Amino acid sequence: MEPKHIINDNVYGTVKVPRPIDKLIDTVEFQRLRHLKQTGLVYLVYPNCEHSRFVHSLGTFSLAYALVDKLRHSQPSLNITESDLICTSVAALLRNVGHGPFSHLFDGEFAKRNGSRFKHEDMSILIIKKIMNKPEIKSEFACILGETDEEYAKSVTLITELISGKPFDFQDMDGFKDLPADVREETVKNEWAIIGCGPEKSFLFDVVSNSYNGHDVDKMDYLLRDSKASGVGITFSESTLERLFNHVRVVIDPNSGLKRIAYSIKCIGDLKAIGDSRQELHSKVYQHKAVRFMETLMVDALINAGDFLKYKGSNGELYSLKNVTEDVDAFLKTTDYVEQEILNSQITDPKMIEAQTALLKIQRREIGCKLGYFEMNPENATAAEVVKKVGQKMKEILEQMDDTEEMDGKLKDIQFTVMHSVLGRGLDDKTHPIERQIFYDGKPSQVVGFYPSEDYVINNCPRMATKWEIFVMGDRSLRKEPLLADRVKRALQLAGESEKFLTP
Amino acid sequence: MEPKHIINDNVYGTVKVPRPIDKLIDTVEFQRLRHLKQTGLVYLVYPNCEHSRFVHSLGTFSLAYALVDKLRHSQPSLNITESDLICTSVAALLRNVGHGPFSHLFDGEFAKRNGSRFKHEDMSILIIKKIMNKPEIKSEFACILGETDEEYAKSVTLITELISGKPFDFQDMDGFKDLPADVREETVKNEWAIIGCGPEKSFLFDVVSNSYNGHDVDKMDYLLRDSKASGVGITFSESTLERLFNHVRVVIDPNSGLKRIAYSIKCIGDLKAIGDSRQELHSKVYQHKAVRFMETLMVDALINAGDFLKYKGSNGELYSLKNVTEDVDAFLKTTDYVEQEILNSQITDPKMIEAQTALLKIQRREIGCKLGYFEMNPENATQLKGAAEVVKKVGQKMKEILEQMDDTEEMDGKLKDIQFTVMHSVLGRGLDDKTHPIERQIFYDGKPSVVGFYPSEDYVINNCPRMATKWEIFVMGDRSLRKEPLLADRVKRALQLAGESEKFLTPRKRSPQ
Amino acid sequence: MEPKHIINDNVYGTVKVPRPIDKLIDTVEFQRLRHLKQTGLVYLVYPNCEHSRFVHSLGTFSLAYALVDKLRHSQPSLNITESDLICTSVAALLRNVGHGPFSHLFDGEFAKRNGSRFKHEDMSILIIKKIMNKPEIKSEFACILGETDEEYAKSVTLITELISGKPFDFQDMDGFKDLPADVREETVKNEWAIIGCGPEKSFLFDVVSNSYNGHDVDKMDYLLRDSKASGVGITFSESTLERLFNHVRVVIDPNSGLKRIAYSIKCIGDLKAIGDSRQELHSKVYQHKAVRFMETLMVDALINAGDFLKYKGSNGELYSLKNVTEDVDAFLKTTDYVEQEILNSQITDPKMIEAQTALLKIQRREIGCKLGYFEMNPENATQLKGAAEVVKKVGQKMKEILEQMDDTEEMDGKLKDIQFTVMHSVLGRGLDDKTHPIERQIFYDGKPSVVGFYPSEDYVINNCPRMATKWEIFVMGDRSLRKEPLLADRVKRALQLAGESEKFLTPRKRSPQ
Amino acid sequence: MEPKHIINDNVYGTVKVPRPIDKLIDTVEFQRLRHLKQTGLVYLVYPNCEHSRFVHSLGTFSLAYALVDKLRHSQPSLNITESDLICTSVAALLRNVGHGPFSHLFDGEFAKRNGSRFKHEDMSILIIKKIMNKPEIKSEFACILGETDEEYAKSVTLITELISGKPFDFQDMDGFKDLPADVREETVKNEWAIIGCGPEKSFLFDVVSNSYNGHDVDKMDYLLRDSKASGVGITFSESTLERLFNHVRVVIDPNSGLKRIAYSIKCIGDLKAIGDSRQELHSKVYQHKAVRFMETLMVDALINAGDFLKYKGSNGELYSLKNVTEDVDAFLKTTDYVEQEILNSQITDPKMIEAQTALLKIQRREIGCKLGYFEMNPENAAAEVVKKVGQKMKEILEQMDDTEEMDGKLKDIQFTVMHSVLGRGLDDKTHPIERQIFYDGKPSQVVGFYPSEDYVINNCPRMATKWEIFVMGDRSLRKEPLLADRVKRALQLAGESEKFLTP
Ligand SMILES: [Mg+2]
Ligand SMILES: [Mg+2]
Ligand SMILES: [Mg+2]
Ligand SMILES: [Mg+2]
Repeated sequence: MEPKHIINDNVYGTVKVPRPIDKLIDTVEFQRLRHLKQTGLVYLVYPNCEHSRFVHSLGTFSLAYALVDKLRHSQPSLNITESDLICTSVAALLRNVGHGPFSHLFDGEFAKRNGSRFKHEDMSILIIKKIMNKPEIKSEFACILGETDEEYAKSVTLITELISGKPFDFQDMDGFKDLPADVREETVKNEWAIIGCGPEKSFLFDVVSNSYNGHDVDKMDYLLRDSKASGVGITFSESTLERLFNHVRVVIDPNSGLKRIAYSIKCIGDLKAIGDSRQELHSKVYQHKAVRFMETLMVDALINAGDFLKYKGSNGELYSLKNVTEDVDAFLKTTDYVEQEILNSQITDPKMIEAQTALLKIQRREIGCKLGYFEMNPENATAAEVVKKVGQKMKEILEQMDDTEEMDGKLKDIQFTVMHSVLGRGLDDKTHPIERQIFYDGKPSQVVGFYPSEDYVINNCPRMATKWEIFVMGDRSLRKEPLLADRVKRALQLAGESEKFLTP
Repeated sequence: MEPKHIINDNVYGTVKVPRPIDKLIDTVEFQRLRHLKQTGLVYLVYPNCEHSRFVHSLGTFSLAYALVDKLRHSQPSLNITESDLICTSVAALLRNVGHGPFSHLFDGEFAKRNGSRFKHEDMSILIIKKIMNKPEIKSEFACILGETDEEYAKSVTLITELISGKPFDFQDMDGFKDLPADVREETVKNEWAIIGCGPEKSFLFDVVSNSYNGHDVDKMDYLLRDSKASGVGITFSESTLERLFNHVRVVIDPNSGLKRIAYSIKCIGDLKAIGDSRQELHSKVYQHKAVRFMETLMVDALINAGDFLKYKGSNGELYSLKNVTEDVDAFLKTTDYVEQEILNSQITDPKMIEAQTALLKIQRREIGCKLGYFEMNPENATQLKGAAEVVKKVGQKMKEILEQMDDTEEMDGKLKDIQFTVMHSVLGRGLDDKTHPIERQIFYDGKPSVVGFYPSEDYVINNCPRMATKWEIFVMGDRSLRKEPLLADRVKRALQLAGESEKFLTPRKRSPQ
Repeated sequence: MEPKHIINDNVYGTVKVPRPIDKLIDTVEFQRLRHLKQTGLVYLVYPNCEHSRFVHSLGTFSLAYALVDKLRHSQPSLNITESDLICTSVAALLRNVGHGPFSHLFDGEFAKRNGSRFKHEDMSILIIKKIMNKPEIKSEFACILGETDEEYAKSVTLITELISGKPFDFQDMDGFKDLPADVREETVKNEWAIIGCGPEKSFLFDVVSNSYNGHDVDKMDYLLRDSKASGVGITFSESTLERLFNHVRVVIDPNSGLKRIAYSIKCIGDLKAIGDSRQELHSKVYQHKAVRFMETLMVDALINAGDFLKYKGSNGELYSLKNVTEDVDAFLKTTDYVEQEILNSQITDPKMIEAQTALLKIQRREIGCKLGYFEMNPENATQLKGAAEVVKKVGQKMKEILEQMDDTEEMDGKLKDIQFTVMHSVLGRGLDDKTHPIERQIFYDGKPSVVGFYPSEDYVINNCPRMATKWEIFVMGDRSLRKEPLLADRVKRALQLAGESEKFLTPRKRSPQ
Repeated sequence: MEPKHIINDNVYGTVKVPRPIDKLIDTVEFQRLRHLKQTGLVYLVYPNCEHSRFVHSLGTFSLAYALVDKLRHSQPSLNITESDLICTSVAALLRNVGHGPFSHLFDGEFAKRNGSRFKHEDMSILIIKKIMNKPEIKSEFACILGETDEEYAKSVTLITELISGKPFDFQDMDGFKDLPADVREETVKNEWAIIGCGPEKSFLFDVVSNSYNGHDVDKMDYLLRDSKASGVGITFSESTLERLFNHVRVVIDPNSGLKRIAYSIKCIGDLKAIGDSRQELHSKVYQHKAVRFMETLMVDALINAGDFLKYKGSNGELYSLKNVTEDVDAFLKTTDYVEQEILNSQITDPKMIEAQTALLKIQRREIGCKLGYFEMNPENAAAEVVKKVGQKMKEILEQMDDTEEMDGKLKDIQFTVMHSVLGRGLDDKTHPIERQIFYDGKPSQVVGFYPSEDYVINNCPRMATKWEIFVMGDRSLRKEPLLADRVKRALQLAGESEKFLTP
């Protein structure tokens, strides 16, 4: 009943670690997360954002354990077992165990240019299977998760499904909502493809990786943690989180008949704050335009250095940074110290020298300069095509400016790149996550929940849940030529208006 | 050079008080503000909201002084004088000196039922004139505000105008915006009705009481202070405020030619957070439904007790609580103490006993039972392109629905006999139902060391809901309904059906889309 | 299982109110605590210290409930019952229900000059008996505290004893601890004078009002709350409190054999922070020298107004402020609004006019001028191994020194004519002048799943000063001395010379050693 | 007039960066500080203590600039120049630029076992001379710090002296205090060995590296920053810091006649909080006993791996981790990623495999176990105390082993005795507050004073320093409580038998 450890945490005060979760924390696979920054290169703009994936993972664990333990005590008819509490807890603890260095770059532009095979969710699942089948881990968890191969393997399957599964996405297939009760009961019964548990435990899928509306404990932890680290204020607070946890129940989904996590309708504004806070932290922190400029230098360095950096894998074979996802043991040797590996390399191949040049430009702040931005409604597109169209129209406009003002190709020779940021609440361009959250009325002590009225987002939210930012990165030389820089900024705005993305 | 006092403050750490602002703080008129709760009856739901008008006024002073002092150092060409800095600072310090007890009730339902003459802004102006003409204050301020009676009087006029004036409201009238630029200048030249300063100091009107967009330092202080006291998180933070103060300049308004306070365009999101935070604190804190129920009991007590409670005015005449606004001296004897004056009264007139009964209901938590609520778009109040009409129609439709429920379920009038009242709250961002304050804030581009712009029409479409205001409609019934949930649930069902049946709301859903 | 209310609190985030504690909160007697400032007149120096006794009492309740509920889950062999948990919780909630207005002045100088009979702990016990015997409260608590009159009466007796009892003070008497342990057990057996529970529940007496070492939840709450409201940093933090709650057990006292609350020995520094934080907040906040100056004006006003202010008691008899402690009903009409009652009085008796004059001096900041201070070891009060004697000797020596200064510098009696008063403050850790509270706290070793120990004599020697208490001696003169710094500086010099010349202090130095 | 950058900071909200301080921040030498943890291995106990030397250095800069700028505005008669403000600012920014990886281990046990040449203060001074003599830095600072070689070199000398100099230590030579005014004025005049400024600017030496009483802006920043990161509450708060900055003046030292930073006497409690907060964070955070256990594993790994890890220096020569302090360019390639260099090494030499074994024990939490501790007054004597306690414990365990017939089960137990110095700074006996000058009243030349001898008697324990003596055992004893209990009993009996502890 006493925790093995109580660990100081700056968001919650402390995190309690019960036996045998301590055995998962004290593995090389979990301790690796101390050497991955939660927010990647954001620290080059917000220097206090140097918090690790380790502290996020402990925080996320603490929330998943607290929420399932609260549900078990307030609704004994759910039949939540010690096994359900530990599986859901472990999924929360290990959801993030498979990030590479600078994960969003590693899985994004680096993976795209390199044809990389696996992304962090795939690697998480591989590392979870590796950790849970270690004999010194199985001997500690067997009394909770099962002594038989069948029982233990089902428990491990549930842990990986709580991360990877999307068991409610069928409910949004066209006309599922208008089907008769009969058809519906049968469809839900035969749609159930989860192996680790039956439909009677469907609500656990809302806790760890909530694909339906993004209201998972991972989200709640990183909003609070990343707000505190960045100093950017958000409406979702520690007190907001405690309000949700004091007003949470499992109810029947009126659309599927499955058990779902619901909140008291008096908390709808508190749930809306989760999506609004996500979009705010994306706009101000994670996709800050100077962070984006430095990401382009880091991706070039990783691509140029990638063949030369080698990691020993399972069978003593060496894997390059470009192939490390092909072997879990080699992958586990990678950290954010990849940056220092490049800087300290004694390899004199021209490509290594190019990678070192790019990293040294970051440290001297020799980065691209801002040549304008606008925000736009994703609907006015019908994002890569928008970027290509804006870049082509800007080039035409700069040619016309160059010839009309007789600048002898000074404008036509300017090097610039058009980039985009998706600034959303999660989910799709058009849907606020709050619209897809179930609520209950009254103070229950079986309850059927409801989704909000169509009026709620009309009265409280902008028409679209997502905006795109289109921005221009120029050669740093343009910093000393404001008259040229001003023409590129003018061209971006005219290209936006000429495509009907912006009104003048 | 050095402040006379440095006073601890929980929002900023400290407030610096330079000479001779200390002399205004140390007056009976300013010290009275210790005994007025900034958020009225909110403390009966949020018990930590017991902060005074005194701490808000010191905070608001500190921001006005910091902002004008920053502008004077950053933009010497503005010709900001010590007299402009002190007048703007004092207007910020004293803007709230004229509140009555439980101000929003005092100036709202109490004033309406009583036909009260003056509201807090009127009383502030009267008390400002009284403070600044005290011999012991004039002797301290004459060296800054003017050694001639005429000069001193002009400074006092400026202080009161920074609170009461609306010098930019002409810019929105007629089609002033479409007028030939030259005629615009002539109109602006002849519209200038401010006596205490010329149009070259127009930007000072943005600092204290900003009628054009509500972005004054009074608003910035209360959002931070009321958020911290309530525990309700908002996007406008102390760091947001410091960002605005590090990115503020005076620029020319492209629509009037007048000097205005502007912010860097990189801070547009930080400015939008002011209006969004105001609406959030109204929805969650100031117009909390249980606060509104207890306000109805407090107003009944004040109306019933009002004739019996007397305050000595100028020349020793007694004024009732219902007439105190007619004499500044009698008004200055009023505080939130009025609640204890009623409770402790030895008057046995039936009306005093009714006031005591109502206050004892608050203390025993004998308050109305919640019988449902909904939010609505103000536009849905009519079918053409009336909050009171919404309230009357909802109440009439609920009565009809409860009659049908009563007869269909054979409840022998137990539903039809339920007493309930329908109320509304206006939950807005500070201006009109349709306009986000951010649309009416001027910004600048680049890192200047001159002409501002208003946001594109796209900004509100991409970032804000269609309407800046929402209405909440809610039902209060007899407290006894707490012990009869089956009956209470029918009334809550009737409110939802009534909203839908009058086209005020569309229903809660069985699927997202 | 579910709380009736969850109430926002700025120290803990929230306080959970289980049924039927909500019924005690919603009484006129508990709601009165909204209108008593927790730190009295401190707000005239620290304007954010306007938090009420109501918020402190809810916080204190929340800690007592959490601690006893944690002990019941961690140590089922203690046989903690629902009745023990609710009695201890209620004692914590209501310990502070009996404070008067400006309690420390009311029970201190006002009571001394007036010969007042009862102090706040006496009134708390009277008000607790009144609340728990209300028919609408007994109907809610009878199912937990007892369905027979005898059982209910025993529960109410336990609630009052957890506040007033001192069951461990015998352990320090005589040479009790050198006694043969057999005789010790029989003495402890026959010393047990508590009626509401047996000695098997002795550990509950450490929770609410801890006379033995002051480590009660009331102390833990006010240190956190008063630190946050004042902005004065202390070592005892919210995280320190959670550390104690995660490392707390009931063990056997090795000196008495009674069950006592103990902490893990790894938390000894966290416990020492409680007494050190108390002394710091006394020195910096509660006994701030400008607060003490304004207290002298407030006590004079209360004494002068006291006969004229009347409160209706049981059977409709009127009690003056000087007699209100003689009738619980009359006492319950008093709040901090007594200050406004004086200010607004229409009585023209010269004594009422004197009270109004004193309160107007506070509002205009017409307070005494500081004319020096020093700190001293209480041991230096006599030459053998008398705060009043220190104060008399300092004042007499200063007078002689000022006479010599006046004649030597030919100031024609301008120094000799200065009016001043010498005062003292006791700045201690809560027990006696010589004992650090931590020395009297039991600890345990290891991670048990039984006999505690007191700290080694080395702990205090290595970590604490020799004395747990210091005295501050300070001088208050006429406010006019603010405008005559050359005279003021001579008086400050005289205080330092007077302290040195009486061997109360050694002088400020020209080199560290 | 406007800062070039305003950078978010979790302690102050923001740090303003004026031109041309931005040019020093945007160097590889300063950016390296992002990859050195301020608190070393503390994060293995307090996982939120992962803040870098970079954020501490920016904070320390911001305080030094604010304090000297405030003094310049409040006391124009000090003749503080733009050059004094920028030299003092830069010394504060760069004081910490020369730490190695896991600095306290690197300069402590690693250096002792390796005979390492230089410590971090020496390397700071080398790196400051390298940065300030870069042509693209000199071209930016020449207009403030001097266009002539002589002027520029004087300014660079002042920056390095504000870090290394101890110009007031002569004031504590026996009998200096009792000398006549004549002798004193002459002694102070001829003791002045600072080259970068004259004695009229002595007060600047109190700002950056305060060797007299430790009341420098470096100390004030790390107490606030490390308290916030650790979640360990202290009496020194951000509001305490603002109180000091609102009540600070330069006054004449009554003992030397030199100008010194002084605080209003109403702030004596607020100054005492600095030393008390330092001792608290040492006891609870920096010298946490589990941190110490993991330090012994990390030192062994660094010693075993040190010959194999190589860094390219100035002339393309390779320097081992054990020699990197011999070449500033090789030193600048070192970071906390040395831990990952060991873990990922393909070298199969037995010593490299031993280093990897030790680091993998840290990650699996296979660390020594606690076998007791006590606190002691240093006057009852630290290396000798550790050796005596270990020898007496060994004798006591032999007597226990034979008397209880345990056939050498006690005598075979492997354990190590360690010590921690838990102090307020300075010496075992002196509270820093006793050595701080204060002033009286509200001045607008003032002579300051030191506190009465009574102040520490009434407010502080008799000694300013305590020692903690503790035992680390083989992790096997975690499963042998009866054996572990005898070692704990032996430590206590050894303390009592040497009169360090009383019954
Ligand atoms: Mg441990
Ligand atoms: Mg003062
Ligand atoms: Mg309620
Ligand atoms: Mg920039």
